[PDB]
Amino acid sequence: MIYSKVFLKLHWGFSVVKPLAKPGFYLPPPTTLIGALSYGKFRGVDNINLGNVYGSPAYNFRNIMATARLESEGVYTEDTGKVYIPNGRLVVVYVTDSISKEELEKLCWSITRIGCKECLASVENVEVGEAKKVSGRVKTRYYFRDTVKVVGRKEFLEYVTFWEENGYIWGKEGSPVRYILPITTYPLASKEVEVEAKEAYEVGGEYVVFS
Amino acid sequence: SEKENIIGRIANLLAVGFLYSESPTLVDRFANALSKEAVTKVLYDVQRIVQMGIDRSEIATTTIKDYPAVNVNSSGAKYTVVGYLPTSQDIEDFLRMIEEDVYYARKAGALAMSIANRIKLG
Amino acid sequence: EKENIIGRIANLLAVGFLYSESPTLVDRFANALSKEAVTKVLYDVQRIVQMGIDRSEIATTTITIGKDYPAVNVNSSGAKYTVVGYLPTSQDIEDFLRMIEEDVYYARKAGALAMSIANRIKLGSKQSKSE
Amino acid sequence: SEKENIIGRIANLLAVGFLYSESPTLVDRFANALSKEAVTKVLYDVQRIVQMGIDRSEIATTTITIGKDYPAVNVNSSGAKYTVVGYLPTSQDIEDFLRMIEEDVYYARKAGALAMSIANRIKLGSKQSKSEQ
Amino acid sequence: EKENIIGRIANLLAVGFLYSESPTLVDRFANALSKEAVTKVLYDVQRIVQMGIDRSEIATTTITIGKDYPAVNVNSSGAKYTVVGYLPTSQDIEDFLRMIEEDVYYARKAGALAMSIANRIKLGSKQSKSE
Amino acid sequence: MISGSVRFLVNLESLNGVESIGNLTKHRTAPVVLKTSTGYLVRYVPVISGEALAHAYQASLVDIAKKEGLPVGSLSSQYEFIKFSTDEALKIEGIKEPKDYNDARRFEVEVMLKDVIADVGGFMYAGGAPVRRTSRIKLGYMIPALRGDEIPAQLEAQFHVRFSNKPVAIFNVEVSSALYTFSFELDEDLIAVPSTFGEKVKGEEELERQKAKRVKSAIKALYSLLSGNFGGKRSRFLPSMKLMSLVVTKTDFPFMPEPAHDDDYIKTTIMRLGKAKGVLNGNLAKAYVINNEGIEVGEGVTVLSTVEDLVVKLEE
Amino acid sequence: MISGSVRFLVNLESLNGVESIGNLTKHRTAPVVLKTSTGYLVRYVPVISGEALAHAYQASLVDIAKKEGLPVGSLSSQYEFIKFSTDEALKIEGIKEPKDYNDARRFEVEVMLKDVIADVGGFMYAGGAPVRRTSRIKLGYMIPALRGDEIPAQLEAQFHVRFSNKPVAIFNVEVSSALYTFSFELDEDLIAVPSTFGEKVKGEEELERQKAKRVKSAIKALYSLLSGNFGGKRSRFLPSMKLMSLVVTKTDFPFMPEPAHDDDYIKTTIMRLGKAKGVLNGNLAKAYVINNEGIEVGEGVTVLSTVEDLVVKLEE
DNA sequence: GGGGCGGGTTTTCCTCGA
Repeated sequence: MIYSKVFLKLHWGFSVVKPLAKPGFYLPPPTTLIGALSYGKFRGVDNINLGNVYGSPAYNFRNIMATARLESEGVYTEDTGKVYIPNGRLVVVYVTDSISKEELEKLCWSITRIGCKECLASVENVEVGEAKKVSGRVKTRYYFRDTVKVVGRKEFLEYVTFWEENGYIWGKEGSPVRYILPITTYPLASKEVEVEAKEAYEVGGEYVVFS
Repeated sequence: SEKENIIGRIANLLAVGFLYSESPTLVDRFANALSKEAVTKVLYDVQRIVQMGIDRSEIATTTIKDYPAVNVNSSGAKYTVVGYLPTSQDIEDFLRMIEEDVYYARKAGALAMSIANRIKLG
Repeated sequence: EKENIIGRIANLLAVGFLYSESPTLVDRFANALSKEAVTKVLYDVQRIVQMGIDRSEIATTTITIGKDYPAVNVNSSGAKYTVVGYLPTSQDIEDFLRMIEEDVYYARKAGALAMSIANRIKLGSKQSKSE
Repeated sequence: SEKENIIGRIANLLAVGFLYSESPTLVDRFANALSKEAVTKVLYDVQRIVQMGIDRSEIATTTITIGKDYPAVNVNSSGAKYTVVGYLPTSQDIEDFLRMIEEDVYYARKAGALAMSIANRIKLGSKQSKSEQ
Repeated sequence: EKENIIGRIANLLAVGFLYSESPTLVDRFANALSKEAVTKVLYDVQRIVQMGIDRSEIATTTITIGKDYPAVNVNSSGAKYTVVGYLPTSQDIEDFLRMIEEDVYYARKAGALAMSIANRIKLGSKQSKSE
Repeated sequence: MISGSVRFLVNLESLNGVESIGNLTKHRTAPVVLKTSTGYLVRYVPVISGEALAHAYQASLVDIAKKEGLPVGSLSSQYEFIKFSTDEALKIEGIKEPKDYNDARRFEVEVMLKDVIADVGGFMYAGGAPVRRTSRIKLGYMIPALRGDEIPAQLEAQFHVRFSNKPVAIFNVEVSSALYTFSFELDEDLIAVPSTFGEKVKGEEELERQKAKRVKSAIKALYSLLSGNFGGKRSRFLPSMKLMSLVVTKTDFPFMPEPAHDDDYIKTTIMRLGKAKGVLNGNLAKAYVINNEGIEVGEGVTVLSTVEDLVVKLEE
Repeated sequence: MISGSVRFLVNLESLNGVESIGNLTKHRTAPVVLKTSTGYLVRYVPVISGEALAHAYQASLVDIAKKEGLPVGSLSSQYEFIKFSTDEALKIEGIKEPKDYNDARRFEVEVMLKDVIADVGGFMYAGGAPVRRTSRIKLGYMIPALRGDEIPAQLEAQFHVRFSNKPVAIFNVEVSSALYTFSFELDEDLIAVPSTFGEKVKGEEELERQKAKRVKSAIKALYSLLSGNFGGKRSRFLPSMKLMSLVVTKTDFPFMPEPAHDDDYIKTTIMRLGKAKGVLNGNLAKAYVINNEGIEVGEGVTVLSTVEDLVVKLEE
């Protein structure tokens, strides 16, 4: 199980609107993170024949684990929800085993935007390594699933709804999955939460929780 | 919660200035302020209007249990605003609240317009 | 000693305000963002107090509030005011300017105290005239 | 700083001249100066007043214990006795101060504000002692 | 070089004042509104200095203040004074007169410096006599 | 590809308005958080959206293309960039709708041949068989630099009156003056290339012949954006712009320069260009810098003087 | 197009006013961001709005059109430029409102054959079928030059009294002195040309006949702006104006001369004009320079003496 | 032998209208 870390510098922020008034999300979903990685290999093409229907040139990277977190302060504003965090820093962790270290590192440098066109984001540095699996009590900053238990004080937790990769195809809505975000609503920031969990990969001290 | 008492005293100052000048322009500027500059400029200009009314003896403190009030004479109309005017410390603490959140200027403006409207209707 | 200096500066600002009947110098002092603005007000208020001293309209006194307290009597426009406390020394002005060179917050603190002194005195004077 | 020491010695000269002459006019001119001409004219006129006080033995340098001895200037005016603590400026202090004024007239305002503070504190203390006696 | 010229003219005026015990030439110099008044003082002060030179009551010397500095010793009425610095050259007088033809301000600057030199020396001499 | 970061200085400007309240026209502002020794301060700062810049770029491209004889759509000849979105739009131009998924590519090519703006700008057709085309030019929001501990931007309200001889006439306008910075990306290599898998359809030879002219026109259209021909209210509130710093990078692989929010952002982007070329096995990497505020540049960069030379070098 | 940059020196000035406080009449002030050796600073400086300049230009155009026999609107005959915004103006002039979109062009022509002011300065009609016409002359705020570290501008208040034999009469007036600079643009290739897209409508032949006279009048109208006939309070506060530098560029392609903020803004704009003509495939580029302060100009540049010669050359 | 003294300002008005 290989892992990679990337540091991104945002220009003005990101904007992803909720499916189904156009409120937006607080942090990008894993689908956007996987699509940004896939942009490095599928550049120039917008429709691929999956075999039955044209849905996206991203239905092949669906099994790559990804998380992300903030490192600065921002504000969420509706004026079409937007998350303004100019000159901020984003840390993205990719955990997978499908490809070797070289391919993941090459695709990691090829991230251009997160969300829509205006949300450009440069790349400052990357790290690649081998991760270890643990199950003891850990402290994490990355968001995780709803079913994961919590031992600490419930004070900085929010509930959001994301979608699986089934939504990659047009004319079809993805499955609803609940997610827990350790975020302060105003001003925007990230806080540490202690969880027990069952699977946690150590990617340099900042344990990443998946289930 | 003295924050609400400070906002109420600022709203009384704005209402007295509006009733005396017969102009909403300072309250409009205060309620639309997006910077500490705009708020502070209105706080000076409204107090300068109130100072002229004090010097002319057209603005005076009174009691009306007895409640503190401000009598305002403008264009032969008599108005009475119930409450205290802000202290220098209230202005300073209010400016600190504005440096944290300009929302408090909108809250004071909404209260000031409500006071002035109720008095003009009566 | 920092609080005593701030209190003596606040007494000077309150005396200058009550004598001039103008809040403009206290407004400038409490809104100061530089040592220039603070120092300019410290001169201008002392210049107003100097005129009141030369006219014998500002004088130091003692008042029994059963011990004698130092006070400053101010006569303005036929109104009589009494501020309780001392005026700042030259050393208090110099030490206060050094405090301002470290943190302009102390000008806001002195301005807030000065306005409180002046407001309490003006309220008491208006009440006695109404009775 | 040496600039602050120069300004403080100029302020002592202005305060001595004010207490001896009983006139604020030279300090007012100094603090309102917008040119090197006005500053230099006051520096001459105040030193000319101090020179008369020296010749009359009404202005003298002394030391005072405030437990170490501090330099001071005694001033006798109209039967009042005043003591200003500190040194008077040297010729080099006047020349360096005039160079500071040629760069920024702000230093004349700073010296004037200090001089008026010294004079006010001394006048207040002298009036209080007369009221007690 | 303009400041050095003004400083040397101020030394000449201070030597002439200390030797004659009269401020009249320095007063005339500092109040000058024309090149005529300035030039007349420059002659009259040098004529006084010339008499002091002929009497050996004015002499150039060096003094250690740990390096040697140029100075002028002046003996007047049994008092001894020492002015530190050079006297002006003929070229300094000519360049100074050209500066005066542009702006008479330089006469006031030299007069203010000369009076400062003389006052400091007179104060020091009176203090040593009192001790 | 081409990437650019540009720094601007604008005075007494009102280009991007927002919803009007009462008798007042308001400017577009966004919140920022500034760090102080005491703590944090939230401040509202004027901004300019990325849609007005796209509109100006598309209008300039239309104007340049109509001079060289390149095809232009009927509704795009008029400055109305609805593009081939719904059936009503296709009816005016005269294009049959796509039949099924397998024919989709063909439709694209037809559209790609009947309107240049639909190619470079990109288009989306909603329906039973949607077709997509991502824009070849990417622009970002114009936000003044958050440098140091002070924000160099202001926003005031101005009062205006109309004169009439029979009173029975008052409005307010918000004006600003800031120090703006913005970045952009363009891919001249993908111009005149379809973006759908399948088999080649008759008519691609015309696109191959027109590729060079389309690329030249697309590069030329950047001059209007870099010269300051965007926004509105230019009849009575014409602004006063000026160029301070500019960095443009031309490579053969994805790359972007650092945001122009710091005082030293050219040395960093040059070092990162070298490092990225080291890892991505690139061949071409060139940087052009225009400097007017006297900030540190570095070594290994050609220094220009104007924007016209930049366009000439990019075209060459 | 004709694009110009002009520098003026004005002393003891008050032509533009704002809301008054007490017995004090205030002068318009705006924030400006200026660059010094220590960084960037924000200052408050008196300015003059461009609407006064537009009003003066339109009044001069009205006078010239009336003198030369060109049609002038009834409401525009009096110096009240409400144009055709409201229904009362339409009723007074006697023009029927547009019925649908297809009739809009006709309405525009009816407005365009009656008042030259509507043709040149544009107009707006709001309703079921809104009609828009952008102005053909573009101006901006008048800002003093932001050269060096010190702004060459000053503002003060003055005291005035009214005499009376029976006291029962005191006011203050703000007066400023500065070195102003401003730029203007005028595209004469679109004068007397309809802007709304549609079919041919009877009456365009008259517009084609009168196009030359309309262009000549529009060019002539710039003399008032270039001379100094603008602003209010001229009865008792007549200002002292003196031209210092002027650059005028005539091109067949879009172009913008450098603002008159730096001492060297003529050589730069001439070089930029040459390079822009080279790169944009133009066919006409001429420059005229009037200099009275002895600053660098360049080589191969026509030098004039007054403004009337420039106006004659532009007309010819 | 390096001057002295008496004077350091009094009224009147502090915006009108859409």
